[PDB]
Amino acid sequence: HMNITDIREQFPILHQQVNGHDLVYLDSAATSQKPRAVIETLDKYYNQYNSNVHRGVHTLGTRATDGYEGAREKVRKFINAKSMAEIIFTKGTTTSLNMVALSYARANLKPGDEVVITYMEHHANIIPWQQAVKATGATLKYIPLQEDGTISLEDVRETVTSNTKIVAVSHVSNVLGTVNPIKEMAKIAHDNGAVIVVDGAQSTPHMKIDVQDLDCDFFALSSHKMCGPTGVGVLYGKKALLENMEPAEFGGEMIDFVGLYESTWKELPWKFEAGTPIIAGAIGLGAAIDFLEEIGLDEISRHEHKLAAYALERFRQLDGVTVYGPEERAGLVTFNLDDVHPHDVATVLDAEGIAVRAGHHCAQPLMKWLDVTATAAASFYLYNTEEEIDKLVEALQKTKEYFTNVFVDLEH
Amino acid sequence: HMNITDIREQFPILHQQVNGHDLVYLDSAATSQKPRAVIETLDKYYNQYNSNVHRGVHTLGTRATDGYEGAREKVRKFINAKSMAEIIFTKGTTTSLNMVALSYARANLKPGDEVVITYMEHHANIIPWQQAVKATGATLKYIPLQEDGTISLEDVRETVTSNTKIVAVSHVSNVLGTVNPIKEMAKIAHDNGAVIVVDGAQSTPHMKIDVQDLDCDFFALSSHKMCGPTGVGVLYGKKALLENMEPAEFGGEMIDFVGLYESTWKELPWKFEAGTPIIAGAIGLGAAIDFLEEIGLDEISRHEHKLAAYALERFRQLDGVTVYGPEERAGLVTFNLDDVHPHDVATVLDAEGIAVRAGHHCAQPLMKWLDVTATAAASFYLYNTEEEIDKLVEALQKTKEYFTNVFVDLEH
Ligand SMILES: Cc1ncc(COP(=O)(O)O)c(CN)c1O
Ligand SMILES: Cc1ncc(COP(=O)(O)O)c(CN)c1O
Repeated sequence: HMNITDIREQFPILHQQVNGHDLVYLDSAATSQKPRAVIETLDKYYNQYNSNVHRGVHTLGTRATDGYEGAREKVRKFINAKSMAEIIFTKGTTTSLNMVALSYARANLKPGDEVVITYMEHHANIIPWQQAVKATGATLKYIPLQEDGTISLEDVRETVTSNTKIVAVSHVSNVLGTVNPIKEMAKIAHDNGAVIVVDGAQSTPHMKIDVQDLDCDFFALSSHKMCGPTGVGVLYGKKALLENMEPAEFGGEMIDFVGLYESTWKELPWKFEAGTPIIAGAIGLGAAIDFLEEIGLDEISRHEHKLAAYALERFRQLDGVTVYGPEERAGLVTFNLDDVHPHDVATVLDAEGIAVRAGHHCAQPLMKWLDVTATAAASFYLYNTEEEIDKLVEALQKTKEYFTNVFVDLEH
Repeated sequence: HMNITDIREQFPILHQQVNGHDLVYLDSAATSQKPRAVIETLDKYYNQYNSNVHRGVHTLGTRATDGYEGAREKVRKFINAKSMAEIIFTKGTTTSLNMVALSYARANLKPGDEVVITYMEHHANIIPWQQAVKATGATLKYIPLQEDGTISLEDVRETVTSNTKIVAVSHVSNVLGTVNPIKEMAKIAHDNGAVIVVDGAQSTPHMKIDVQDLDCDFFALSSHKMCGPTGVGVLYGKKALLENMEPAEFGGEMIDFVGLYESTWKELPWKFEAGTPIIAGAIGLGAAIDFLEEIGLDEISRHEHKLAAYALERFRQLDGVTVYGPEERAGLVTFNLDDVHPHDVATVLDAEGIAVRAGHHCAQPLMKWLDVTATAAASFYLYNTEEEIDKLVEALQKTKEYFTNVFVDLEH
């Protein structure tokens, strides 16, 4: 029940040519495009009510504050948190995950404790844990993957022990398209006395998030992936855990009393927001949320399911293409052409107007698991169409034809 | 030689009324306004070439990358650094100062080492040092102020000893208007074997920065104070120091190899930029720099000197007003009306259209030093005029008249 033509009309950037062809943007997992509602929200902020926030002593100051804290409430309702105290604005999912690793992990890990992650994790959800286990002499472990790149709950029960303090796992893999059984993993973590930390950078833009239903302890997302400004994200954490964490960063705005040598902190959420905050970006993230909610996340999810089933079908009609990951998936396809390096694939597609990704996708352990150096990836969003998937598979067909010809021509 | 009318024409936000009066924005030390060149830079980015950066595999990706790294070069030239490797984009001065406290201070401080700051420092340049000395068992010391809120170099030579590892000091105080003798303090620090860390949040918008001439080891600034987007700042550090610091944050983008348990880092500057970066914000900061450079920082500085000398004169014509700090100053005046709380002052000014600040200005140790709870502050920028300073002092006169009347009327 969504109109794709009307949705595409709201995204100015879509209406242009690259190299003579109509742009075909299939790289939303790398970053999403913004509708006018979001860009005009930033314009209006800078044109009319920019001022510093949380003073409320002059009119613009009050309007800026109302917009910024108003956006916090919009985030709270968007992921179904209980309280704005549980919503911290950060620079992005990466920073959010680093805050947990710093303030939670490095304060609660002793030799013998385990942090458990998975082989499919983006680097954002790997490196902070490597550093934290190293600083504390704890142990890092990995939940194995099944043959189709999904996670077995039995493997989770086996990897997670009563020494596990943290489970950290992706909601949705940007590479495999896997949707992980987050809710069941939260119960397992909790049964062993662990917290679960969810990397929700790739789920939040594309499907309904309910932190009450997932019962996740921490949940991280990035504005830039969900039609919102760059430079902003959210750390959600259960209020009782956030209350016992020390700040990751220190400065003005996040203090209550400052003496010469000692300071006390503001209450949540401001405790974790040091310094002048990301005012225009958070307000534009609020606009992005109003925009996605007015279309409906279920509708968005339904659209992407239809794009992904269509793409999987049309890829299986191509000879000499491998697709990675399961059948039931988020709106993306990572793949390789036999004998064409994915970098060349992406380069040739760009000559056809088509924007994809090639490389390790910040998942180098997953690439080794897949037994490859690199792959190509197309990812979908609410502005993409089946016609665009046709152009993609038609271009892959011609790419295959072209590279096979060059080779035969170079058989001189 | 700058035209203020033509400069004001470029700032849409200035042209409105608040409470029936023309807006008089005198709160640029809290945050600056943006010209069209900056707002349209963000529009054009989101309307035409938003994409993820540092892949350069498709056309928009390449344009986004060229804009983002192009902005890095603009920052480098703007502060006269030697290399883009010395320019890290961060969330703001606060984050920048926290990075030094985390990666430099907490790795190089042992019991017996001193970190030396001053009583005039913003919280951003206090709390990170409090935490770092506490984590390492080092010692925090404070350079005293003279009676006019300036720093004596003799006091610096006395506070800084051969156990001092870090001197951290404001370039320009947001409260006193003091311009600190940064260059001479760098020599003293260096003679004792210390590094100097400069908080340049309040200097960078308003006067020419030359990190070669200052010989500062680290220098921090915020976009939002200098006509640029919120949410972005810079950490400059001498390349040889940055090369020996570990990252403050870990994740994708800032790695080279990721194994299961160990990782290696990118070269500078990317080593310190974890995760998708502040793409649109950094590009708009580049626009802000082109805009300020086209007016000329010396011209901006000259204008503010004339506003500040005018304001100091016209304040001294008011009865029962105290102004804090020295005669030679940056473009701002912090003050109190005898017997009117600064909060009431700022509230009454807003009813006249006039936007100032009241409170501790994130300098609680300085407020105790001044022997007050709070003050009011007006701050100037390149769009402000002497007519606006007249309205301010006329309004302070009427505020004084009004509060004195209420009191006499309440002498019933
Ligand atoms: C002197 C000074 N130092 C530090 C800061 C903190 O900068 P930010 O809030 O942009 O991180 C400010 C901000 N008004 C400042 O004026
Ligand atoms: C699954 C996943 N996790 C983490 C990240 C890192 O997010 P950011 O770069 O926005 O910090 C991404 C970003 N593409 C992602 O897709």
